[PDB]
Amino acid sequence: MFKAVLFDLDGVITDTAEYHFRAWKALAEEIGINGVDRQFNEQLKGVSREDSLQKILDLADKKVSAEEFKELAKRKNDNYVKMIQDVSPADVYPGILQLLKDLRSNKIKIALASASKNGPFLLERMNLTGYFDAIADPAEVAASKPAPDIFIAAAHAVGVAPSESIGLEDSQAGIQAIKDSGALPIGVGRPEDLGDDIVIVPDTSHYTLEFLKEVWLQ
Ligand SMILES: O=P(O)(O)OC[C@H]1O[C@@H](O)[C@H](O)[C@@H](O)[C@@H]1O
Ligand SMILES: [Mg+2]
Repeated sequence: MFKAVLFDLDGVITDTAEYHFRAWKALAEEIGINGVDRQFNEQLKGVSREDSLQKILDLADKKVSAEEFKELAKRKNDNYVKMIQDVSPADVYPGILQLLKDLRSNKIKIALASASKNGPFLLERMNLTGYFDAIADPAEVAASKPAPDIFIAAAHAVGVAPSESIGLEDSQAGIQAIKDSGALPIGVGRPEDLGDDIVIVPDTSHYTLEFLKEVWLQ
């Protein structure tokens, strides 16, 4: 049986992928780049703060100074941090709280594999911190999503091999990161965004321990 579940946060635990999108789109438009629509944003989900900004600059073949780059990433983060202040337990996605409880009752480890430096603050906003056996610090890994390092680190922090773990993700980058870690991915979202080659569920209510077992058994 699997021995750990490795959680993405944004778009899996709560709807903060929407806030990252809105914030990045606002930033892009401030600098005259209009191409960050929902379709483009599928390329940004799961991607680090700096890599996200660089993808937006590349979309436009735009070059900025190092000083401006740093200011822009900070500007987006300051806006995003203001957006999430009122996140509460009521914003936890359906199924997720019960899943955490069920996992703990069945002695399955719980680790956060989020790229977001805002992850710990968000788990505290949602009263979820006490469910987690570990939070992998995204500043400690040498390579960010789609590299597998953060999933590998999450699994290590809880003493479980990646091959005996399930990863939950809403993003193309993150699904690839789970694949290359050796964990089993279960995606949440549209198959047209996330692919036809892994198990995908349409919403997080589908993330029950019963289903994770159903999937693990094959
Ligand atoms: O800027 P932060 O909070 O460190 O987040 C890094 C990222 O964290 C990921 O969880 C999000 O999917 C991305 O959209 C994002 O850019
Ligand atoms: Mg995500």
